[PDB]
Amino acid sequence: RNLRDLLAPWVPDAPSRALREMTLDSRVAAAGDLFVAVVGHQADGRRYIPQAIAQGVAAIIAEAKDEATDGEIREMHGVPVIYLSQLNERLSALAGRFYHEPSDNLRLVGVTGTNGKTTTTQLLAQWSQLLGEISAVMGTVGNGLLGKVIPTENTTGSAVDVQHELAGLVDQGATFCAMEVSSHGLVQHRVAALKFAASVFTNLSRDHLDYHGDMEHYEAAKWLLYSEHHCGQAIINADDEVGRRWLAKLPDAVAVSMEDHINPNCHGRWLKATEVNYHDSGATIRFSSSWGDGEIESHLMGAFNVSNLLLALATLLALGYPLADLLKTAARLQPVCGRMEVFTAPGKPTVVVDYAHTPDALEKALQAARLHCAGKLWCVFGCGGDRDKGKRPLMGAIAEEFADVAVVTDDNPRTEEPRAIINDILAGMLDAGHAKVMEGRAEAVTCAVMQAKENDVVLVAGKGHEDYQIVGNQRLDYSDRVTVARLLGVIARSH
Repeated sequence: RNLRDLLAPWVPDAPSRALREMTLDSRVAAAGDLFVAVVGHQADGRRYIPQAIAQGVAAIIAEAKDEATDGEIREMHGVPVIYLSQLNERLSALAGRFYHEPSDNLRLVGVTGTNGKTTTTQLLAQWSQLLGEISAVMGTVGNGLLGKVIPTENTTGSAVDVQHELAGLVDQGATFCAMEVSSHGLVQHRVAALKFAASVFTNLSRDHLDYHGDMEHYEAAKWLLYSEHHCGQAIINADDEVGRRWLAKLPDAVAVSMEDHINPNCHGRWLKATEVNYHDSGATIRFSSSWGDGEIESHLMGAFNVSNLLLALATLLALGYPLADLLKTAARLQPVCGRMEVFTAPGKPTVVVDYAHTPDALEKALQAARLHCAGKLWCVFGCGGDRDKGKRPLMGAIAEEFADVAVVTDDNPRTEEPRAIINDILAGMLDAGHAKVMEGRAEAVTCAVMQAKENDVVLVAGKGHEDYQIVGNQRLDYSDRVTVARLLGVIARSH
């Protein structure tokens, strides 16, 4: 693409220059690329401009703050350097023009909410594909076409990486993409210029207050998706108190409920479960909606997953997919790795690996785990260091109440003292001494799985799909899934 044409809408005087790729990281800016230098939370990208030029980039767009006037054009070692004010907020738009508005060449669905963004986006991608689409996903478990996902460091990529990845998916033939949109991403303008066909809200509970401060600001951040973005059709979980208040602000939204919260007199379009029967790590779901009624045989475990599937269903119906065809393919939907992944082997306890790392998620995971638990329910978990300390006491209280045996261990300690984190969790229990504490996650999982009996169930929560553990500033190789698989000698049957 050409620098001149790229900036025409803001810097009509920009010099002509062919550009290959656009990047915000100098470490991967190759010869002929466009390096974008912004001020971050830890460093100033502009300080890497010398290196980028030494690497042969074709041009540079840099934040103007404290250095130049908006739209100022300079030259360094023959390389054009254009300064723009409030660059972070114009990144998505800039990347969009650069990659020729990718979100217009596939149906893009964004999903936000405290829990379930991954399962919901994966279900949307799977289902849509079974309905004749070539689908892709972007989220915590990775980005790419279904079956060809590349692991990611973030839930929602940078404003430039997102546009670049959508353009890449479009070139590969993708026609549908379900993307996880984090509250962090919304506040930081990561998806500011994307054109969503639909925007789904799963729920809101305690989490990320180390970033947002309090629940009021956390809610305001997610609300940005509906107030400040081209959100398209709104799909809202009406079982959430927050979702109900939001539905009152969005007349054309679709309300989805599992706990009888649909109000046909106030919700224009809706979908609700009328009957749900749980059995072999799956469930039979009877529902009624503005598009018609029906029965769905799901192979996902727990009530939480019934809600995620219902949200995916309402979205596809709202997007015009025929109910008849959605019902015919529902049975082929598959659960996501690291989420209510069930491991079963003869002579051994059933082990469930789940991502639940918030008070609310843990409660729902333990409640679901006990439905198929004839013996005792064990809960092996921990909390992340350098994060919301307030949720620690709440989770300890949840484990102590909903589980028969609570094994408190480490999660991702990062720079905090392992024990210190553990003490905060125990402080929320009515009786700390009743919990089995044991540092060293690998050891803890092993002890629980080995001690638990065949009719018992062990819930290993907090990590899910993660194949690493952060201790200090190092990323160590570790996976709950591999640990469990090796102990039982089998992969997840449910998956």
